[PDB]
Amino acid sequence: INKTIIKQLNKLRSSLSRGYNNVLQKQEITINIKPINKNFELEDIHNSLTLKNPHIEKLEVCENIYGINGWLTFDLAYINNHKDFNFLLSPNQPILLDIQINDSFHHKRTTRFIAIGFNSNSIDIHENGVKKFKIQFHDPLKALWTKHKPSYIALNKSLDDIFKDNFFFDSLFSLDTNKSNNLKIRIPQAFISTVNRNFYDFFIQQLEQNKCYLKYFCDKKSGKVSYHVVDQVDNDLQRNIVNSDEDLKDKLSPYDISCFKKQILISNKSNFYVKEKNICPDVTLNTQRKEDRKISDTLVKPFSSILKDNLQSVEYIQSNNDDKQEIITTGFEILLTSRNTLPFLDTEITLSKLDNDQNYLLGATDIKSLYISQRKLLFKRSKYCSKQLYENHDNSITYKIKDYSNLTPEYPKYKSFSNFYINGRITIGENVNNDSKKAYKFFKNHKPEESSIAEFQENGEKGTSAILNSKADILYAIEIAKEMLSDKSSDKPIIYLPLKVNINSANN
Amino acid sequence: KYKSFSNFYINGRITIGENVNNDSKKAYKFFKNHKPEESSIAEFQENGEKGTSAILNSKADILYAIEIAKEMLSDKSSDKPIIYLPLKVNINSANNQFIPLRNDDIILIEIQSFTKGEIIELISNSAISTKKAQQQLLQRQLLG
Amino acid sequence: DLKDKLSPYDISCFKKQILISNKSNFYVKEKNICPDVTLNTQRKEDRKISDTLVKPFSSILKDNLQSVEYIQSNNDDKQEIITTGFEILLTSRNTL
Amino acid sequence: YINNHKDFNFLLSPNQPILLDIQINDSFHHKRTTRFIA
Repeated sequence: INKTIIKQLNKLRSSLSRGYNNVLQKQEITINIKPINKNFELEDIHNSLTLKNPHIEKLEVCENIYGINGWLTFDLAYINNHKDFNFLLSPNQPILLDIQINDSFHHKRTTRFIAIGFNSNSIDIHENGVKKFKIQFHDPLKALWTKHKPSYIALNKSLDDIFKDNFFFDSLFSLDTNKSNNLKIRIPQAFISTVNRNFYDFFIQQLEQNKCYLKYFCDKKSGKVSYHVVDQVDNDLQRNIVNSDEDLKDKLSPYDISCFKKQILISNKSNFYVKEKNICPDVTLNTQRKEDRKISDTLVKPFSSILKDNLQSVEYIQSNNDDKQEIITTGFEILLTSRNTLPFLDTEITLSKLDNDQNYLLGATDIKSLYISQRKLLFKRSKYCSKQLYENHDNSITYKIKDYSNLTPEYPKYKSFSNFYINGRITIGENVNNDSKKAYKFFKNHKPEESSIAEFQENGEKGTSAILNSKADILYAIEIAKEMLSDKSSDKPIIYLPLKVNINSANN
Repeated sequence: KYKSFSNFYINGRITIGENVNNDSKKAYKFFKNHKPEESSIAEFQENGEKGTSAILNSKADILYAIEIAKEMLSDKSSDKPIIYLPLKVNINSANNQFIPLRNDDIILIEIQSFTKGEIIELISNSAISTKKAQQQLLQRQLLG
Repeated sequence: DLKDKLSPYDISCFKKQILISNKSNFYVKEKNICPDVTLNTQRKEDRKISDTLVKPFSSILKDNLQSVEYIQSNNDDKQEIITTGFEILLTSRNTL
Repeated sequence: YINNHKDFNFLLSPNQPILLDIQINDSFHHKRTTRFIA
């Protein structure tokens, strides 16, 4: 020559108890484990824990473009030895995890992982001479910066100097900030505040608003984690993200038919958006107040008589403009469950293209080249190999596909920070006189320069002696409690700040 | 189940009439009953207060007149946007002082609930200098 | 029959002998900060652990601010740095 | 199955409003009805 073929995958998946998988010649999974010391370097015990023909029950690996999260369950035996003592009987010990995978089919395909797990207040070991273990996964820059919460003030520092002066990890990996140059623009004042949140979540948030990219990457030969922060996707990424294996074909070969399970959609391009009319309720702005927001895209119809208003907080400050955003529409998402790592296709998350020659997907007839944006790896040790190795593996892989034309960065959930309070003086000069003991002086342009209350005073105000909207760009000088800086403070802490005139006042 | 809403901020003027005079440029006037009608600070003044010149509990049902940024209405606005609002007298004051809110000042207004507006801060002045603060040091009121 | 000391009749009554966390050797520094103009002492001081023989990390800080209101700023809410303990779960089929 | 315009434009796009008219008969010696519009 359809239940003869439809039930055939069931007894195939029932024979996954003991693994009966075509066309895998051999699949082994390796885990190295190292300790990480007091000062973030490496030690020895093959001089480690290393893994083989598995003790492992079940490991779970997902990938974003930036992160790796999941679980690990393996076995050891038995009590008692120093090789197993000091690692997993103490929390907060950082642990490198080096995972390599070969897949022999007439060729081999590799995937390699470097991840850090450590944790407070939770270690998990189950028993009944046989011991279980559990370990969570994080990519290295996350898990180290997760348990790190400082808050201080910086002056005249570009952003990449802030990250390179909080990063103390050189026997582990590096981060490469030499291509962005949005982050190398110097800001006159800087307010780090990990009040109730994570510095890693601070690290994403200001990286979010500049609208940059992150990429996680490992050398397969040999392991070096190296991030990248790029404003675009260029040739200078793809000089580095060429996959270091071969038989690297594209275009969805007809050997994929033997390896799928489910071909699942999430949303697609619509033709119906909701209007989003901006509103800035502001007496004394002599323009339109209602204007529309702007879509990135066209050929999409609006609805009728349904609005999404977008107000703004109107404080005493001279009201600025305009936080130019878009109206974020949908994309094109395909989940693909398959039983093996696919033959003849590049299942490595590059920021490249993958052509669409055919229509065996749900897909769309219009859409050209695509790319990959996730993985999942539920691995299960087979039931048979969990008997003799208990007396003396399965695979399931998904993928996230998006449109290459709809390429955008991806960011995880985090916390927007919370405010906090600071008390401070006002001074003007330093060697201040005595008949000039208590005067007042206003400063121009983030510099100690005598400004005026003139000169700003927009065209309804030239002039009586009356300020409307209590204008910004007039600065005070404020001494701080000095201990909110770095220890390398070759500075005098003076934060310039704008003015509420209406503190010691009336309107009179 | 649903969501109880959250507050938000609105900035607005004060006017009294429309074709306002020039010796009547900056005065103050209080309005009665959700209508443009000259009220008094008398007449409300419950029975412990008739009378010295002292308001306890800063009574409601005394209304200001406040122009809004006009674009917070429908497109069918055959109206002039003037939300009447109650009074904090204690803004430009002490317990000694009495400076009522004149016209043509710009004012923070929360909307604390459905049909509860209040007045918090002031965003304007009428007396500053325009010189470099090495030649003048002005400290003053203005009056009437 | 109130004995102690884990008699050898317990072997007939266990199912699983499960750990939760233990004493580490690695704590995170927690440097106190009171941002206060006109306190003429140190503003940064460390917090104090209850215990010793535990190594710190390096170049990782947990700041601990304080709300600074108009009040004469007091001191110091003398707390500790709460470490881990030693936890054993013991599933058994009878009262031991 | 794949592919036809009757199934194309409905369920391959979000934010398309969709009326759902559900009717139920229940024959027992009589019938009882319930009807839904959603």
